[PDB]
Amino acid sequence: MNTEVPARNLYAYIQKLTQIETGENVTGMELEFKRLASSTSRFISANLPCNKFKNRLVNIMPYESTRVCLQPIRGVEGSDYINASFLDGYRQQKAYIATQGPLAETTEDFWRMLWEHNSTIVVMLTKLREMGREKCHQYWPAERSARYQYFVVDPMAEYNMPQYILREFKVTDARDGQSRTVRQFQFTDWPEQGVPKSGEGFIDFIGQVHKTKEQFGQDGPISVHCSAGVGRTGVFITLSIVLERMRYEGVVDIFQTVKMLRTQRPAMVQTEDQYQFCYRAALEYLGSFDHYA
Amino acid sequence: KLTGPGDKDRRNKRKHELLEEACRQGLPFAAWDGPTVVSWLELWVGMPAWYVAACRANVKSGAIMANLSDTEIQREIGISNPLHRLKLRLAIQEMVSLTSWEQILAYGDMNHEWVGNDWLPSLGLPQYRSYFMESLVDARMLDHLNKKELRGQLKMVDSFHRVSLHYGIMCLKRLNYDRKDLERRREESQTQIRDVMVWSNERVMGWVSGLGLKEFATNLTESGVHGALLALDETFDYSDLALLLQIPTQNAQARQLLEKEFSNLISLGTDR
Repeated sequence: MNTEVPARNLYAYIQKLTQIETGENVTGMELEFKRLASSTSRFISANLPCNKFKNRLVNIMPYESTRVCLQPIRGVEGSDYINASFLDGYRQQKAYIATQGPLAETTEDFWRMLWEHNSTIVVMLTKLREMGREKCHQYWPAERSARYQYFVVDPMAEYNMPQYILREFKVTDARDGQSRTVRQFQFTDWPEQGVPKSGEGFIDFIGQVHKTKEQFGQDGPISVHCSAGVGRTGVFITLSIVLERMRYEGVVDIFQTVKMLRTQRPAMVQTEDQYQFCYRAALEYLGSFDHYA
Repeated sequence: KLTGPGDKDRRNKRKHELLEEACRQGLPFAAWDGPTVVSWLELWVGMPAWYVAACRANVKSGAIMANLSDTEIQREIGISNPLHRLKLRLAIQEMVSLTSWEQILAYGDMNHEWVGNDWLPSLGLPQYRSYFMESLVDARMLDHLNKKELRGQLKMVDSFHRVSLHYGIMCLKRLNYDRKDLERRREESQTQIRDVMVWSNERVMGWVSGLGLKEFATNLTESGVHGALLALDETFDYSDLALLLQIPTQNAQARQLLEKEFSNLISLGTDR
């Protein structure tokens, strides 16, 4: 079934998905989202008893073929493991790392991950705590310098923007004194239930993050995390790819994009609501161009 | 590809016309209002959105902007990075001078993206691209970079790589920072031994290949070897080059050939 739609047909296509017709109980949207299910590598490192506490959810683990590996540490089994996956982007290979919100116990691993893989832009898609539950451990220092194993992380500055906060850090490898600047963009406008009422804030945020990568010439992957690193993180990466492809090629294929992401990390874009929001936001972005409104 | 106007282009065009009106109308920088300096900081200086937002909240005039101390720039604009502060200082000073358009409102012809994507790779120094761009180093800043910033923030520990930058900058100066002239002169020296001072690292590799030393040319990738170095550094000789080309001492014919061709290159294409 063709799910690739030219821009000018996107309004009509979405309307047809919202509708239910020809003798089925469910909407076209729900049918399409369920069709993603039928669509793979293995979970090896993630299932080692030495690594079980490193996973936020037992049923969300990286595929072996795309997992982000750490350099092993002498005598510590499992030290090469973090729950994180590479995903390709529109223009570059390994454009993203999708990962869970760090645990207290994987916080040192998280910083080593950013270091070993030259990730200097991090995207946080949750608050620390939501609905009475920890979503993410606070892995960054508040006011003074902090040491996470080999790395000294020094808070440089904090900027409050309308729908996000940017935190800048200097991270130093205490072993040899090398240092990099790391930037964290935390989106602060995702509701604790459901999806944003409008996609405009999230679209602008996507734009700002990628503008930053371009302007500062940062070639490494953007590390993106939410709770488990598949739901909101799936939305961020889906829309990052789909919005740029729509702008340069004038077509949208959200179904095949999510399918593609799920070949690189399981369960990307986890709920129908999130899936529907991808369409909704793409249509909103399309409307910022007069000849397609 | 999506065609036509839109929300973003309207917003940008309106920001630009604040800038173009102050400039063309001969309004000195000190007399610029808030929205104008904010537009200027975004479009002409090229600062990230968070500095721009800080400026909008805390800096209501060009006069204010012009008289900020270093510690006040850090506080009112939020600029921690010493090289980002350098960028602003030089930008302000340039703007004050020009407002007291011929000044190119096609800003960014030699901004930090040109330095990063175009110029540093042409010097055989593409491995420094990310550090220069993260410090927003534009052409205007290059001659002002002090030894501490080069060593630390810009990660240029290698003394040869720093010498390579130096002669790259000397070339820019001699060309009066005329990007078009640099490009023209590289195009008109592609196929002859002429104007070696302007040659890219790629062109130098092309020259080595043309000698019959093609299997060694690739070794000059990230070496910092470029024409302005060959033309302006009197200490750089054929044996220095042979080493960077990684020609084995056993390949004596290749080394003799390089010696003779290098002599020819300097004699015919430089003033050494």
